[PDB]
Amino acid sequence: SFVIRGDEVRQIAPGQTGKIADYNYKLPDDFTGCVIAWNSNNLDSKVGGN
Amino acid sequence: SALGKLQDVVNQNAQALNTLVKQLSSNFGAISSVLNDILSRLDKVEAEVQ
Repeated sequence: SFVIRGDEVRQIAPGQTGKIADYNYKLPDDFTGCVIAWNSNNLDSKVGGN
Repeated sequence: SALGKLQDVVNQNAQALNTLVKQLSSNFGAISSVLNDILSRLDKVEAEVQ
């Protein structure tokens, strides 16, 4: 589990590339499993920036 | 004229090897017939399908 921005969720899949897949969290090509994601703006945003 | 029996055995084996080598120029529906070229144009999972 982790927090990312809404543009980045497509990098969390087998064989992908880009800043998150490159430098933060990499899935294998032989990945068996499920990727579950949801918007958390109601908790994880704040005025002036979280 | 009579040696055509032995020359035909030489010719048939040469045509069969030239055909086998010429078939490396074919795409078979892939983006390129060149294997390094595919690996440069596409990322891992898309290259694997080609």
